[PDB]
Amino acid sequence: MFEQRVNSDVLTVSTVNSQDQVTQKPLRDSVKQALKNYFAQLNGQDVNDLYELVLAEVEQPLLDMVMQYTRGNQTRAALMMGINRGTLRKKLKKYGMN
Amino acid sequence: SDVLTVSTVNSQDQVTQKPLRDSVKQALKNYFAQLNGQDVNDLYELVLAEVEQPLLDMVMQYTRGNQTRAALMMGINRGTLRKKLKKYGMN
DNA sequence: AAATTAGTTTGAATTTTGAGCTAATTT
DNA sequence: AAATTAGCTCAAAATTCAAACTAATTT
Repeated sequence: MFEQRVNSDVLTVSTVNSQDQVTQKPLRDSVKQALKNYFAQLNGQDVNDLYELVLAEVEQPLLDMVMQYTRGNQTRAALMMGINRGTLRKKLKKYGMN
Repeated sequence: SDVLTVSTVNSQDQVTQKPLRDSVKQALKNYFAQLNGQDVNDLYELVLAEVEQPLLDMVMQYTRGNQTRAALMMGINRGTLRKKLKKYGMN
């Protein structure tokens, strides 16, 4: 009665395919393509912050959406994110969203 | 100005970059839409695993398996990296 | 009026980090 | 032959955490 939804089809993105059909692909792939383009535009320059970079690039929308969803309620936001409320307030401060 | 972008196409077959954060945001909007007031519990680990896996995979590819250089690139400790590789069973 | 939340501290648990070591591997 | 890396420990630095508690908000 219940079809398996793979972890990878939970957070998905609308894409256009070789037959100009709209399909949902994993967010993984967005991250992969972004990273491939980032790597492609390096030309052997040295990197030391890739994790923080991606992490910021991903934490910011997450907080944005979860704050919109809870209508500013940090406790609920923290509770649905699965993190301590203080950690959440910290992150919110980090991205100037309080 | 945006180092992490993905490629989009519009109805006029023009290709254009867009920040990865727009993708993440879309995916979340879709997530919140798909569930109807069902409770979310571990959204951070969800997304973080969802973002950490292809990152590790791509940096390990870029450094041809060299964990020390991968770790240096990412700006984390080699131990942390080994741990993360263990976590997603890629080692 | 109750309840819930924000804003803050405090100390414990967990995680990340660096550094040191030898074995194995790459150069 | 040398240099680098992996696999591994130790403990200490940093971060996350829960538990308070009152003021302030919301219900």
